[PDB]
Amino acid sequence: FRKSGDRHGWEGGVIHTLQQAVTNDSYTTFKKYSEQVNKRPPMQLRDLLELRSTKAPVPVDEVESITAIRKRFITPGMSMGALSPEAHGTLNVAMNRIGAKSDSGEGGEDPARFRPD
Amino acid sequence: TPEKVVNLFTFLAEEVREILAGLGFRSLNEVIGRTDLLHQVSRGAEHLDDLDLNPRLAQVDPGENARYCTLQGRNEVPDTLDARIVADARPLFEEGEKMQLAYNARNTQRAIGTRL
Repeated sequence: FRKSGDRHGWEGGVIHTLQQAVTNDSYTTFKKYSEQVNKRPPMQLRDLLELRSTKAPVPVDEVESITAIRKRFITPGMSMGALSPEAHGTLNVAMNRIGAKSDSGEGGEDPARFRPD
Repeated sequence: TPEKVVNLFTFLAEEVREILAGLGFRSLNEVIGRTDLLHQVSRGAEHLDDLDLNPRLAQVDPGENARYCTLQGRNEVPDTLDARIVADARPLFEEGEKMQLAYNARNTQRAIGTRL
């Protein structure tokens, strides 16, 4: 990135605001993040499409809980040759805590990590 | 000494068996509720108390059901949010690991976190 050049997806404002929202653990900060990122001129194919329904809105308390929706997210594979052991282990621990799935990717895994801590 | 209490209860049960045999029945279930097997006698013609125990000898006819409990197990109750939690934090009960859950609570859900 250079200020004179093109635009990019991940840049300073959005990254700092995402790290702040994730570190302080406050939702309105994360909505500020999403509001910033969903306002740039179109950059990908999925920026031109638009949602449009014909039914009437329903309250927030009626939709699925966060549990059954979070179990639909996984983490892609990132080898241990690239990442550091600490970050790999951190991802593996975080993704198992909420009930979702993680990934070990290529490069094998530590046998000694095969038992719950 | 415990044998003392055991002998007490044994004698107390044998007396009931003797009485039920003398009456003509073969089980306590046959006599429960049968109020019409009781009569009221007076102390005599010299005390002059007008006690009438009929208010407790009146017999209300049951109908179709029997005169005692006829169901096994406790009376069940509806199921709260806890069930879902037990269905979600299974690794805690099988694997032995930490968990973290997030739901939406409503005032129509009682005793959240007791079954767990």
